[PDB]
Amino acid sequence: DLRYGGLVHDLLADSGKATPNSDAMEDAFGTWTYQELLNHSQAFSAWLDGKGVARGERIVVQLPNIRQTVAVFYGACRRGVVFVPLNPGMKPFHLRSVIADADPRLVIAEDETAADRLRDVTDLPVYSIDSLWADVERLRDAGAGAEAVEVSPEDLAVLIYTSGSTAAPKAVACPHQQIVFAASSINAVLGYHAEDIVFCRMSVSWDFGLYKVLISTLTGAKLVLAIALVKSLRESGATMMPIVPSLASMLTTLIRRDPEGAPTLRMFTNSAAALPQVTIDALRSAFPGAQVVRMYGQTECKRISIMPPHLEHERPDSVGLPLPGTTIEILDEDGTLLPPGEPGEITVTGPHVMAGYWRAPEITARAYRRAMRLHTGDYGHLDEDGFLYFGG
Repeated sequence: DLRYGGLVHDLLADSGKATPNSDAMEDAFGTWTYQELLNHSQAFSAWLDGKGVARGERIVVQLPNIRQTVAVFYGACRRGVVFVPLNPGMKPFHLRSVIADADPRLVIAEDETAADRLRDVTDLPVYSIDSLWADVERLRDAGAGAEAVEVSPEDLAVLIYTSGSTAAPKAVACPHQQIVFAASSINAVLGYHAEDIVFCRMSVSWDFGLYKVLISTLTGAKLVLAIALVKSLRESGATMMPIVPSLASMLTTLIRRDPEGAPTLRMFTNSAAALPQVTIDALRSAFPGAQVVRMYGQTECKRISIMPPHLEHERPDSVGLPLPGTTIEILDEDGTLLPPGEPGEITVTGPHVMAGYWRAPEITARAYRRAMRLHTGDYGHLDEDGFLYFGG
């Protein structure tokens, strides 16, 4: 089940052929089937071609959770163009630094006001998503962009900026194969399937939401890009919901106000940060059919460990087992393998370890070593069974 040597947009091409008429993406404004998503992705690729954006070049994209952004992502992958997603709400000087570090060919904004703000901070061409969507639709109607082009599994597909306002710009450089591999590996543990409906309140510009786009696409599921939270869940038929502590507490607070519940929910997946016992309990009480799944990871390799769903009640202090096909080792000060029970630096090896930081060899050399071993700067230990824990 694990995917090696893969290309990101092949996930879309596969599902576009296998299930063209299932629903792939719903946002506030409408729904696309897998066929529609592929059509618009191809059209967006022809637009890139029309603008002369070539293999290996970057585009910076600052867009909300809408179908168009997923088409931008895939259409760019299909041309070997590098997707550099940004959160709305960044401050001017922060934008200037990140954009210049990304060094793109062009910039896509949410609307004209946002595009004017972006023009203050770069001289590159900035395009409103609405304006340029008119062209993409014409291109779609003409059947443009169906042509494949040479893209290597080793080509960069995404830059994920992890640096805050107060930091030097720093992005993880993510090639196609690692991305596909990590999506297949996460999914081998979590088991999304074609009949799932994924309710995603997370931004698809954060790798958390991005991989919900990938994993839905890998498996044929439907992704729903989102106070009336409980109703939305129930009425969408939501089965899988990625969460963060803050979103989980809000959900348990809201559910008391709504005794109709959301019985279709079968799994909550938590990355980001420790979910406290009380929230866990409250979720299970409100959705007794739903598993509450712990995970740990960093952007530098997408994800490190997942507690298998069937073991959700066990080893409360663990953040789970390594992703299938990957290795976690605990190293001493001198870089030597520690035995079980012993505290050390959590290190990681495998086909998910990303390519380093974009154009920052020095900083990369200190995290990525020998590179093939990621040193996380987190400390913890493994038990005999291979489960991961923090500290000693």
